[PDB]
Amino acid sequence: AVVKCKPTSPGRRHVVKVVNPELHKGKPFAPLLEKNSKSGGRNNNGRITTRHIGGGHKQAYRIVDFKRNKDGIPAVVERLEYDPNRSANIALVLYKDGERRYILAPKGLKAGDQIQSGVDAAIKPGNTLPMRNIPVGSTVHNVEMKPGKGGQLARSAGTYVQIVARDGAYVTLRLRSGEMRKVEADCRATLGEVGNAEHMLRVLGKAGAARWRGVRPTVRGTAMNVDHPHGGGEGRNFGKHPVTPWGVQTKGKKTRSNKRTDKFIVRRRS
RNA sequence: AGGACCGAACCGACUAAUGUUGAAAAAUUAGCGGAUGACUUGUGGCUGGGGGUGAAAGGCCAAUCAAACCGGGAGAUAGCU
RNA sequence: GCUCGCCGGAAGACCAAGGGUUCCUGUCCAACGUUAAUCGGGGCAGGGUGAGUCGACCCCUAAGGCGAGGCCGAAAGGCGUAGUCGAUGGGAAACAGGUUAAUAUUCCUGUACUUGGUGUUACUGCGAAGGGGGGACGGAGAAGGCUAUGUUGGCCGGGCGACGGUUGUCCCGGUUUAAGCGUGUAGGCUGGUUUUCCAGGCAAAUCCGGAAAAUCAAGGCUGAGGCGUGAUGACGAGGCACUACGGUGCUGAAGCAACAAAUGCCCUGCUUCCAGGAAAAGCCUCUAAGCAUCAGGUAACAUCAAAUCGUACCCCAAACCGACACAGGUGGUCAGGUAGAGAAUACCAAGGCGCUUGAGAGAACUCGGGUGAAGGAACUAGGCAAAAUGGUGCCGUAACUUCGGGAGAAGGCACGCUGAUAUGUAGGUGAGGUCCCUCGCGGAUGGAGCUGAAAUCAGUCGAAGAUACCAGCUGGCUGCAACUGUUUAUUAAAAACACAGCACUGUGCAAACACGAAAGUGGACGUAUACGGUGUGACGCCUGCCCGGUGCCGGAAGGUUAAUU
RNA sequence: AAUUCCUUGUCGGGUAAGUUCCGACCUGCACGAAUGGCGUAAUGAUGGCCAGGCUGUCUCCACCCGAGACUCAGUGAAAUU
RNA sequence: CUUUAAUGUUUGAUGUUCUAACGUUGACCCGUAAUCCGGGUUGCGGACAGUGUCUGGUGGGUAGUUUGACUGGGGCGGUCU
Repeated sequence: AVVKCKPTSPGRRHVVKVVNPELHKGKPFAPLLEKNSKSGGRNNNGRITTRHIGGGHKQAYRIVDFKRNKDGIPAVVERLEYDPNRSANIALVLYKDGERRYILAPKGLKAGDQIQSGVDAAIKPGNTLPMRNIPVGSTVHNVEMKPGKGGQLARSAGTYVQIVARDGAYVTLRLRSGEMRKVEADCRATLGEVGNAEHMLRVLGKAGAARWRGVRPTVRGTAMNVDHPHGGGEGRNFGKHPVTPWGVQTKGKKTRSNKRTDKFIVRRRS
């Protein structure tokens, strides 16, 4: 649920939290944990490639199963867990054979609900089936772009795509971006929407809340001297076209220079 | 509970006086600010010069920065002293 | 040597880093020491650093580095796999006492302990570069139970006072004792046991995980401290003999209890929160390939081994970094007494210093301070500076407000000492004894003794009772920015920079973008409720007109238009 | 007005006297709505202004305690020329 | 030799389809106790993509340079035969 704190201090007036008691108040499954060392926006050379990344709270990586290739085996949801590596929560599931795994938490899933993957699975939220069997006009998430590699689309808090058409070995989809894409009609997708919808209603409330996530402060560029096109000037001049560093527009200019796929796109967006 | 309050350590450096061939190539004294946090700190590590890093001042990069230092081209050129 | 003064959360003590003989002894005073110098971190010579348990080395690994082949690249070379290095992390074991001019948890004494090798005996399913477990981990907060430690009493020993009094409810001192072993408590977690079954744990598995039944609820694990042992010992205030007053042998009394009590231990705990909290090995198990009157495994005993390097000394400083014996800078550990909320502050203990030029005089003027008649900001760019306020408790507290605040608003009263209430109360602590008992480090009862506020009443001294150090000036109008924060190390801390929040825009993932001749890496082990860029900058009421120009996003009828032909 | 040249704009408030400050007027030299506009509690070593209190800031300095200055002994610089 | 059709070949454009180059930062296998790499199998793409040479456009993102003289100081202005 959404809760607004009280203004007992400057830094707590506009802060808003997303309270969810269903989350497990304990440690996660260690066998499914992995080190995740922070980078700082730097690469193998040691140079900052992506700015505004630094510090933050330590984090462990939860091995999530985006493929769902354990077909023909029911699995029950044990508990919902908080995942820092992503916006959405995860669910610890237990298969009949004794195997445990992490998955994305659908909209209205709970602990004790049963799910299954494959072609003969039931059409219910949480189940995973190839889109060749998913009815048209339905809603799915964690979509695969190439069969066998794992879900890549609709993985965020409250995201979902909609199957709108199916002609042959391909199926057309409208993504949360509004793009009308089509993929092969053999990619696995999971029914339902990822449930953390109220995640967007959050309000950090203070600067330190952005630093906990690893986001470093962002300096504009208008007051930036030899270091940026907008540069400087006596006062607040800014008498040039908006432009990135390295000299690119950033206020309308499109930068998609792929030309390789150019077949799966139909209604790019807007 | 709190980028909450007062206030030592700790990190800072707003004012004043001294000092200005100083005790000190930026400090001392009396006060001052923050002090559970975007805190502070130890050890080690990465980022290299038209490049790095930069809560951005053209700031910092070994008392040196509107392009570091050493060496070399090099006895640069100097219609000027 | 007798006094004086200073530090005493250090100006004391123990270390790392760093330095590298500055340590000790003797000797010398040319130079060095901001003076002299018999002295010295100076010169010369000699002497000094003793480890199975401390540390390094070693085993393991993080960031990261190198990187067989390999991918890439004009050469140089770059990235990176397998792997190998890499602590600031993890991983076996020693305490006390004594001793040297200089070393010791290293030597001596006493008591112990760990990991291994070999051998003997006995019982035996052993085996990994694999699987599983464990190792293994955050912040804040809350108490409770303990100890270090301290205070008092008691006991022991000594003492009866340079000046009035001081054989007593007087004074001084001491009252210490370890790891280990044995008990396994306060308290913490956990439901256990047996059999069957299984798409899982890369193959297997008795192990892990999972499923299904039965049978019991007490089973285990962890765990400070305490007690006992260690210890008929040691140390011991002090004496007896030598005593070159430099010390050595021997002897050596009491060696108890209560109260208070940590930031330390129980605690890697418990509760709670979101920002969701390393890895690997050692260790405990599981089997596979394979080996079985073998080999190996387990227990006991005996025996052997545990090498190598470091250890001196300074280490908030005269020995490190600062050109100096430089008001500087430098990380960790120990943390006494009185008052106190306190590691503040004042005065002291232990302990260590008086800061390497002195003497004398007592002008101007400067520096650092104290006081001040009457006035009280008239000073001045400006109340700069200085003065002033300053505490606990009670009462009381405005506009405005985002209802949290404003607010310690402002403002007013009371504070000492003695006695009594109460020969020291409320409270805390908790003995003996008694009762019970699964007979224990138990529970109940018991209230001794110890400790001990705050308040009231009366009385009393002083000019002054928050008497010292310590310790908010306050209020009113208003500009800028919301706020906490950040910045020109070394003249600018701000109205600038960040900021949460808003918006535009790009990006469908081999994403955009960025670093890179490239490979590739980051973005991200993320996937549009995401990422990047730009501008604005909490919140509230809002954000109007203009697309001619520039730019961006689209489109087409035609025109013009490169190489090429 | 952090924007106003003319300018110490004009009126009023506060003061014995106010180029500053506060509040209104609009004639906006040359505000203006995310290079955001108008307000805004709270905060500020922020800017400006007025009070109470307090004082050697001053009227107007005087005295005193200490370190230098001065003298004696010892050691023994510098800029400049 | 003036003329035009169904053909054959010729080459030109467009479109569809295919697979064999090429791609695969898809899946499985081996080297191999290796998310690299390579090989093999398969699938999806597929003569597109991407690369090389040439070429037009864009291009302060980054460089190399220029930006006159006289002048009752210089600049503005004016002037230069």
